[PDB]
Amino acid sequence: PYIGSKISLISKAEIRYEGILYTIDTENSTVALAKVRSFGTEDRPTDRPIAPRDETFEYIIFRGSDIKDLTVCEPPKPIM
Repeated sequence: PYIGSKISLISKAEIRYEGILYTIDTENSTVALAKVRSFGTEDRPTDRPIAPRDETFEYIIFRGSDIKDLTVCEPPKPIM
């Protein structure tokens, strides 16, 4: 559970990924992802409810201009 803003980003190859957004460089439109992974139940339907203990290995920064689609689920700041 928790961590960051859950979004789905589609890269230039029209490939979708779900993760938690960490930072976005508005100048180059570059998206900084960290711990991109699905969120909710492991290989088990939570036989033991999982707490936020997760580490970042799959993280990646995208060129931004190479994004096909940015769909967000939760807006951190409604007022910018």
